[PDB]
Amino acid sequence: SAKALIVYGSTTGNTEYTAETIARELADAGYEVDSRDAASVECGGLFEGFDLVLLGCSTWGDDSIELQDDFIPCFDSLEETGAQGRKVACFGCGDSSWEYFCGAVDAIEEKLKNLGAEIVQDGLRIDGDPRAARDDIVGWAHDVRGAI
Ligand SMILES: Cc1cc2nc3c(=O)[nH]c(=O)nc-3n(C[C@H](O)[C@H](O)[C@H](O)COP(=O)(O)O)c2cc1C
Repeated sequence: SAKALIVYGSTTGNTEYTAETIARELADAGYEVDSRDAASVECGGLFEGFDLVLLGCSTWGDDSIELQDDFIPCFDSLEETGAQGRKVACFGCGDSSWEYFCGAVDAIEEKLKNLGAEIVQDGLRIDGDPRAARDDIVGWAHDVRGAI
């Protein structure tokens, strides 16, 4: 039960760094971690074979909440990923200047719940430079593991 998948959408590298930091925490704890940029993934059956799935996505949109571009395809086809009964947790980078702070996390969590996933922890929301939030990221990964 030690297979973890991380799929992230990141344009300026912040959610990518966050994914790398989570991946190391899980691997140190004994998980076999498969980290993938959402740009590279196929949506059909994406979660197959994984005991834990972590989804990272930054938030965009001129005057609406939009997901990072590379994440949109598998969000649109999230019902084909194998999320039913899957343990999942979400993370994302954003900027609290925006009212809908890390709103992509809300959109992904709400759809996952409809699709029957088990959300193992409330999503991690990072403001600004994620390197300045490293302790929060490591602690969240620790807490996700402890809620399995
Ligand atoms: C047009 C635009 C819209 C944005 N909208 C939001 C937003 O609604 N909520 C939020 O938290 N951050 C918003 N941001 C901030 C980005 O999510 C932030 O730059 C983040 O660090 C990017 O993460 P990434 O490098 O992983 O893509 C917006 C940024 C831009 C340029």
